[PDB]
Amino acid sequence: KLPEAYAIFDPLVDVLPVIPVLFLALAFVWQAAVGFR
Amino acid sequence: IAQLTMIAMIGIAGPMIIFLLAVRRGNL
Amino acid sequence: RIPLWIVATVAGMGVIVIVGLFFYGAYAGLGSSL
Amino acid sequence: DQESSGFAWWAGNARLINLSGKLLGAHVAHAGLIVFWAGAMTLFELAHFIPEKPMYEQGLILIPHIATLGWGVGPGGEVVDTFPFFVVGVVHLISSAVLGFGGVYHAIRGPETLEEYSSFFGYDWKDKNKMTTILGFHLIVLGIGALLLVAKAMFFGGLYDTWAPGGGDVRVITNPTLDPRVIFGYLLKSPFGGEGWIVSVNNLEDVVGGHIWIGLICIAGGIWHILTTPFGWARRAFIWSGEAYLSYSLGALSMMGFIATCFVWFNNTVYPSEFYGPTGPEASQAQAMTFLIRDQKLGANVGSAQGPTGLGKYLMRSPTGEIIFGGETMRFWDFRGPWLEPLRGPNGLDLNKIKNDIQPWQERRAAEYMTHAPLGSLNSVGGVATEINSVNFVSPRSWLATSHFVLAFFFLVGHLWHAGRARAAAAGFEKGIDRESEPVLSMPSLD
Amino acid sequence: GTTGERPFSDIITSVRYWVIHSITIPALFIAGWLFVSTGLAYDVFGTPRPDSYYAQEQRSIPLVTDRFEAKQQVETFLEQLK
Amino acid sequence: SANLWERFCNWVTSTDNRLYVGWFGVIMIPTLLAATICFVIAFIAAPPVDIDGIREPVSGSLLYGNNIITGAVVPSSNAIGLHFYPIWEAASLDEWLYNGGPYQLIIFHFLLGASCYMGRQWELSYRLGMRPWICVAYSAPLASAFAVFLIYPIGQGSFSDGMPLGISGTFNFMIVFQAEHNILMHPFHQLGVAGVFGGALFCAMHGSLVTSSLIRETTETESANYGYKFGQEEETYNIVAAHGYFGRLIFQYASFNNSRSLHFFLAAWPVVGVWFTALGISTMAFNLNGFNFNHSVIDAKGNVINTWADIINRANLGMEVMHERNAHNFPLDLA
Amino acid sequence: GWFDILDDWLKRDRFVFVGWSGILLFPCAYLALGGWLTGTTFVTSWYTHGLASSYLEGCNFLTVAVSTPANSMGHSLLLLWGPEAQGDFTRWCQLGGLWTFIALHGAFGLIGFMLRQFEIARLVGVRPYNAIAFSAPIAVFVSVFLIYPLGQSSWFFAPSFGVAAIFRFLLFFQGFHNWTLNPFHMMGVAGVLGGALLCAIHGATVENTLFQDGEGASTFRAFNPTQAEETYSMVTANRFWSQIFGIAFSNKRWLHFFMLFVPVTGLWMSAIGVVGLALNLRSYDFISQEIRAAEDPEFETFYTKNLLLNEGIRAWMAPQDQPHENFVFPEEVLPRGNAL
Amino acid sequence: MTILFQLALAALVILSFVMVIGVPVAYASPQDWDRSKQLIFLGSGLWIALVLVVGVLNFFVV
Amino acid sequence: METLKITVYIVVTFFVLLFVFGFLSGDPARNPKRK
Ligand code: CLA
Ligand code: CLA
Ligand code: CLA
Ligand code: CLA
Ligand code: CLA
Ligand code: CLA
Ligand SMILES: CC1=C(/C=C/C(C)=C/C=C/C(C)=C/C=C/C=C(C)/C=C/C=C(C)/C=C/C2=C(C)CCCC2(C)C)C(C)(C)CCC1
Ligand SMILES: CC1=C(/C=C/C(C)=C/C=C/C(C)=C/C=C/C=C(C)/C=C/C=C(C)/C=C/C2=C(C)CCCC2(C)C)C(C)(C)CCC1
Ligand SMILES: CC1=C(\C=C/C(C)=C/C=C/C(C)=C/C=C/C=C(C)/C=C/C=C(C)/C=C/C2=C(C)CCCC2(C)C)C(C)(C)CCC1
Ligand SMILES: [Ca+2]
Ligand SMILES: [Cl-]
Ligand SMILES: [Fe+2]
Repeated sequence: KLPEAYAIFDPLVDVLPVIPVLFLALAFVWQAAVGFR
Repeated sequence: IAQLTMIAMIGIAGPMIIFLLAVRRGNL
Repeated sequence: RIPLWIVATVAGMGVIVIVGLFFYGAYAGLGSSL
Repeated sequence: DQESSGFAWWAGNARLINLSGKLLGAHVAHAGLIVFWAGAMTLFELAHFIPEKPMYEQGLILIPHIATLGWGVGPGGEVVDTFPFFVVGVVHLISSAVLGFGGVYHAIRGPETLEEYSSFFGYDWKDKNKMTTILGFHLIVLGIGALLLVAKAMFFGGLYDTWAPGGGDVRVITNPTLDPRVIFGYLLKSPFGGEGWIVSVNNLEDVVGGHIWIGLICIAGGIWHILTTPFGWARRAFIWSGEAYLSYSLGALSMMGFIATCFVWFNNTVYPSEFYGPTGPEASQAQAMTFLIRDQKLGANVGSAQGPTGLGKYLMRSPTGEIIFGGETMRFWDFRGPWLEPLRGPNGLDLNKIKNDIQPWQERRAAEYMTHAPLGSLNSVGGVATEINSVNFVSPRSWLATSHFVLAFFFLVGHLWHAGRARAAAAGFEKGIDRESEPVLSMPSLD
Repeated sequence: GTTGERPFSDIITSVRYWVIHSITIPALFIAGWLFVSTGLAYDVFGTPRPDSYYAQEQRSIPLVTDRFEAKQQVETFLEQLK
Repeated sequence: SANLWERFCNWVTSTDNRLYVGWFGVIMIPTLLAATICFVIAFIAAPPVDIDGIREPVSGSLLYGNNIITGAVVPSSNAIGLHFYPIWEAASLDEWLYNGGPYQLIIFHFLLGASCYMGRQWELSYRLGMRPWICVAYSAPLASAFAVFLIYPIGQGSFSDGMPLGISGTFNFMIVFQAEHNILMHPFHQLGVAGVFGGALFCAMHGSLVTSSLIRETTETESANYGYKFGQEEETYNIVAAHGYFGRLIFQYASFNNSRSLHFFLAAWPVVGVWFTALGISTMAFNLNGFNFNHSVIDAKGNVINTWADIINRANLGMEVMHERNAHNFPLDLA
Repeated sequence: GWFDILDDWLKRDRFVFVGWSGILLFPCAYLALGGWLTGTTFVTSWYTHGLASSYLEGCNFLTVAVSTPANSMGHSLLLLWGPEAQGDFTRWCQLGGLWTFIALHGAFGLIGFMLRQFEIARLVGVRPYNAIAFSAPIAVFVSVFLIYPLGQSSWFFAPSFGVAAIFRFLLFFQGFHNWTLNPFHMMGVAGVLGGALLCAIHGATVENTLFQDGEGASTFRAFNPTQAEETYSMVTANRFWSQIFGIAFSNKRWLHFFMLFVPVTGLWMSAIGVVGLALNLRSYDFISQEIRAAEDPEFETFYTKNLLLNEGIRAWMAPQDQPHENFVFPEEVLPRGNAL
Repeated sequence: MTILFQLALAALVILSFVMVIGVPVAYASPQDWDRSKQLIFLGSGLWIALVLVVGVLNFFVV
Repeated sequence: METLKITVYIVVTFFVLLFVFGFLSGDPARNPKRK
């Protein structure tokens, strides 16, 4: 497991891996906002 | 127990960094 | 007037949440195996 | 600056083909995504990692990669110190911020083009000199990297050797095979059953040794390209465009994706069954072992035992005469593994060693690997498609093999797509046939 | 290229819509939720509760074996605390 | 002679050939001819093959008691596995035919040629100044042949587990596959039928709509097809009348009005769908099988409440339990 | 006249065209879809098949279904107010009343829909080749969900409305009918598979033989919605396939009719095969083959192999697939190979 | 030291959160990034230090 | 039998050589316009 100290951040690290996917999604948010040029 | 609090913030963060740009109008 | 791109992105996430709720239920509800 | 009057939205990134500056931001921001994943995932794996439990039973694919390099493991793949795992994870995750910074910067702040803000970094796709030079740069960077592995193996600690004399353990390689006849021989090896081409590597000496050759060869070619230009044939054969160069690298990755798929599925050495699961053949071999071991203890003479077909219940012959395991496992008689080898003789499986040299650690090893075959469902239910829910498991060898085949294939499609476009873009009809000068209308009727 | 109906784009964007639907849409959601959570759904469709597939000891299935006296037969299946 | 080799290259590349022998053709034509000839002779006259390597020869040729439906070319022996088995690797042809020699010769030559066939579908398009990507559409059926003839055997460790070259033999491959992998319960397969069903659907869709909105240029007692001449300037059908109808069938915005967006969709859907189904076989070649919902829903006590997924499992066991009768000696089928 | 005023209103060009057909279509179509989505989440199949079939019980999108009625029901229409349910709704659900509900309503919905095709075509003034085509899906639904069980013992052996529940219908037909060996089915797949080829190949052909009518790379905008010239080179398309395949189209009017013919004809052939399976008149065996296999224990074909698979399918599935039979098959009577 | 570690580590998180949102809108809207070139620099500089703090401070907690 | 192997190998070499030296012979040139 995570080193005794960082254990507080255990829940945080549980979500981090998925973040890259969001970037792929974000790019679509942007294009929608700029009215798909 | 409920790290859904995390996702929530980092999730709305994405659209925020472009929403603020729709407010300050520029460079989209 | 509410900007369309906001309507979709909010309704978009709103869909990912409920459907994601479904996938969680696959490991907890009656649809489990435990 | 760039909008609909360049490309469509769904082809947006193609608007950056001639925007060196912004096109660098992409690559720097992208490279951050790769470092981010590697980092954040390692920490995710460690956070779930259970020391007194097999790695392959925990859905790990990065921590076993670190383990192979001799880090945090010991005798028999026993996990000693989880700190190196934590380090490799956090360091990456940090570096992702540094790269991500530059990426974002160059994409929305910095010069939209490079040619003027610096002639050294600015480039022209048709500039065969700049292209071969930038290529030369990366050919060195990769070259040093190949040597970074050699260093870790020979000096900074070693690697996990499953073939360890005293049994699987981290070993310092201090005798790399440098014989070219041996090294480059692998390249001349068949890709079929038995002769396994590159995947047939079975000792760290060759691995470390081969990396020495590659490392030097790569840098050597790196320097060559800095101080040269494409020849004559080299220019009259290829297409020189931003897309064309992409296509060439796309098929390259596709080919490497297929090779990697077969590596994680077949190879035992650079993919230890202690960290990953047992390989496909290894598992089927283990079952024959297991029940040969059982039944023999019940007083059965395995050597002369006759199966339903009259072929040999436990032991039979390979097409070239070697004594092998019986049953459907006759297809995996090409398997070699630390646990099984001490039973092998000069003609294959020795009936005498089988009869009284079977060791307890081998029996339970066979049992382990037998009960952990790379068989599973998408929802991760270990076993045959007809198994019952209970054992939540899918061999890491299965995850990796499948994922990288899908990627390798689609990249071959991406290759074809981008190579076909480049040929038409160059010649100049990638946007339709000229209504006026329609080529076909100028050719004789074959009818 | 147009008909009488008010262009969706305008309606989904109008503040008036959301002032309405911020009430209506969740309302239906909560209603459907209660429909299940109050166990009413179980009775509306005669769907067995997790503790209502068999009797305690019985391991046989309440298969309906004749059409005309099926309803009566079904009721009899509920009798054995099933 | 302007230069023999220069002329040769000009002839090969020539777009004035009845059939475009390309540079890919130089490899395709011979390989496809060996495959076909060997196939035809085998399917008719080849002797029984010990497919499972258990000395249990399976006859699949016409002359040996088969008909078109049952007849097939039997995969190489399981004793051979993934080993390369050319004719010059056998003591005799008798031996070569017994261990399923022809099979490898065919599949290898076909897959090679069928790949160059894709390569040629680019070349000719290049020589004629038209856009590529037609070959990209053909990559989907080819990727399936690859998955069924090469990828799955590699994954499973033997060419004997590759799909046989025959009708009924193809049925065996499927039935068994379902047993060992539960393919019907796999997303990639489901995407495949979606592409295949939708394909046939859209093929009929497009077909009908177009043929139904044809401009009148024919007599009442004259074929409506003659109202079109090869090499027309203008269109032969009213696409605006087509869109007007289909737009009213469902609703306007759910209807195509752009022929280019139409034909792209017509091409994209099945190709993409089949691509996944090909990836499905290639994925389940490494035993990453379909969803396993066996004994999922259970009651409050713990009794197992069956679903259709369980009824599927019973059918699957029966396949599993009966297939390759005498080939298994041990409890688990890990091969 | 009120009729022509009623007509006027119906045939008015709206967002969603109603029409006379709509009076039949929309009510049934909605009830069919609604009935499924209802049963899918709420109604069980415990008292009818001894199965869980709804989200409420724990099934997922794949395993959910609206299962057929009991075999006891026979071919009963299972009306809500019929002798079985006796007006009761809860009982009606438990007796699989929703199945005949979905089936019959959906049946009329398919009638209304083709009528819509006919009605709309007439108004717009276009040829009804869209209605002719839609006959293939009708034949299939009619043959499989109605005619087939009408030949069997009851509605019970009809395909249940659901993902997995359809998969068993496939495995069943293999095991019991040897459906893959049927000539009519083979023509079926040939049409679907061949139809999915035509779809692909034609689309790809057109997109890659296009003329340049714009200055952008994304050639989609560069299309003229108002006819005029052909958007793609038919002549180039012709010479291409003529050199790579040897054969090629040269009459857009025939090419498109061909795209109608192939998949529609296939579906119709597959329908006929199913109509024969209703009377169990299957294409199960080859007599010449069986006679040799009996006398000669060394004669083996891939055909013989498959039949053994069927025997296994029938034996191991029948008990839980046909509860009404009260099947009891001892372990020793179960056909099994070695080890497995 | 322990709390001091949790302070630095947690603060490093909130700063990054602020930085990750900050830098984008900074470079984007050209209303400045010259007054924000001051802000960004201080955030970037501080960030590195924080990482080095948590770095050395780690071998003291775990 | 050892002969057949040789024959085949020679044959395959021929076509493979024809293929490599083929695209090498300035293939991009061979096309309607720009070359
Ligand atoms: C090194 C890899 C690489 C690179 C750098 C490029 C670069 C490029 N490609 Mg490309 N391509 C690649 C691999 C690559 N490709 C592969 C492997 C394929 C085969 C599938 C393709 C197929 C392809 C096509 C068909 C096209 C391009 C195009 C382009 C250009 C415009 C970019 C674009 O359309 O972005 C836009 C990006 C998107 C619209 C995103 C697509 C999203 C994908 C399809 C979904 C991925 C699924 C994901 C894993 C699931 C996430 C779950 C989700 C819920 C979050 C650009 C030069 C276009 C062009 O102009 O050609 C020159 C074009 O038409 N490429
Ligand atoms: C790997 C993913 C990736 C990357 C790196 C890029 C990169 C780029 N794209 Mg792009 N794109 C992508 C995927 C990607 N794309 C996909 C999948 C699609 C299809 C939907 C597109 C469609 C697309 C179009 C249509 C266009 C681009 C353009 C561009 C370029 C200019 C970006 C821009 O307009 O800034 C605008 C920036 C903003 C509106 C603000 C966004 C916020 C920033 C960028 C993200 C912040 C990251 C993180 C949260 C902050 C970390 C801070 C921390 C380090 C401190 C840039 C090089 C444009 C181009 O050609 O350049 C001229 C263009 O027109 N893209
Ligand atoms: C590609 C490399 C790769 C490989 C081999 C793995 C392998 C693994 N991951 Mg992993 N992962 C990856 C990339 C990868 N991951 C990435 C990029 C992310 C970031 C989002 C993650 C995030 C992640 C998390 C958060 C977790 C894992 C876990 C796991 C393990 C369990 C696998 C599982 O249950 O997944 C099953 C997943 C699926 C069945 C989804 C398949 C999705 C496919 C690819 C979609 C294809 C559709 C297609 C794209 C549609 C496009 C078509 C359209 C354009 C028309 C396994 C060892 C788990 C673990 O370690 O627990 C043991 C876990 O909790 N991974
Ligand atoms: C793919 C990598 C890459 C490349 C090719 C460039 C290229 C460029 N950057 Mg840049 N940058 C990058 C990554 C990269 N950057 C990253 C990751 C960041 C985030 C920290 C930045 C942040 C950044 C800023 C803030 C600025 C630039 C600028 C520039 C341009 C001027 C050159 C310069 O500043 O160098 C000058 C420095 C050197 C020549 C020497 C640097 C050597 C470093 C200290 C050592 C690197 C070690 C390396 C990792 C290992 C290699 C050794 C190995 C071979 C053994 C140039 C086009 C400037 C610009 O836009 O001007 C036009 C500018 O103001 N960059
Ligand atoms: C990945 C890194 C990389 C890349 C992209 C390039 C790219 C290039 N190199 Mg190169 N090179 C590299 C690394 C690299 N080099 C290294 C490390 C060295 C040192 C050994 C060299 C030494 C080198 C020399 C000496 C020359 C080049 C040349 C060239 C150019 C033409 C290549 C060509 O036409 O090949 C096309 C290849 C063929 C037509 C032959 C095909 C036959 C192949 C080899 C066998 C079949 C492959 C098979 C499918 C794979 C199976 C594996 C096999 C072992 C069985 C091109 C720009 C040439 C040039 O223009 O000089 C500037 C040149 O003369 N390179
Ligand atoms: C017009 C659309 C339409 C059509 C064609 C149908 C058709 C059908 N529905 Mg249905 N339904 C509809 C709309 C429709 N529904 C709507 C909108 C609802 C929601 C309220 C329902 C709710 C519903 C339920 C709840 C049930 C059906 C059922 C049925 C089926 C049997 C009903 C029956 O016996 O008909 C009877 C036919 C008639 C009454 C027509 C009579 C017309 C004549 C001209 C009038 C004569 C009356 C006069 C008094 C006779 C004098 C003679 C004298 C000797 C007494 C049948 C397939 C049942 C079913 O599916 O069973 C499985 C069932 O249980 N429907
Ligand atoms: C916090 C934190 C962190 C992280 C950071 C990051 C990296 C972030 C990112 C973030 C992000 C990056 C986010 C994003 C998001 C996105 C999203 C969320 C999206 C969505 C989308 C949608 C919803 C869509 C929609 C749509 C549709 C559906 C249709 C079409 C149209 C549109 C497109 C509109 C760190 C590490 C420092 C540490 C810890 C803390
Ligand atoms: C029965 C009956 C009836 C009827 C009723 C009705 C009609 C109902 C309806 C109902 C309904 C009408 C329902 C609905 C539902 C729906 C749903 C439930 C949906 C869901 C969806 C989803 C979930 C989605 C998903 C997805 C997709 C698919 C796409 C992709 C993405 C996503 C994920 C989003 C009556 C009374 C008459 C009479 C008696 C009998
Ligand atoms: C261009 C562009 C784009 C892209 C972008 C990108 C790709 C970005 C990237 C970004 C990135 C690449 C970022 C990164 C970040 C990272 C970070 C920010 C880091 C953090 C770290 C930390 C925070 C530390 C520490 C720790 C540990 C050691 C353990 C405990 C926990 C924690 C995590 C705290 C898009 C598509 C959107 C759109 C268009 C434009
Ligand atoms: Ca945790
Ligand atoms: Cl079989
Ligand atoms: Fe067409």
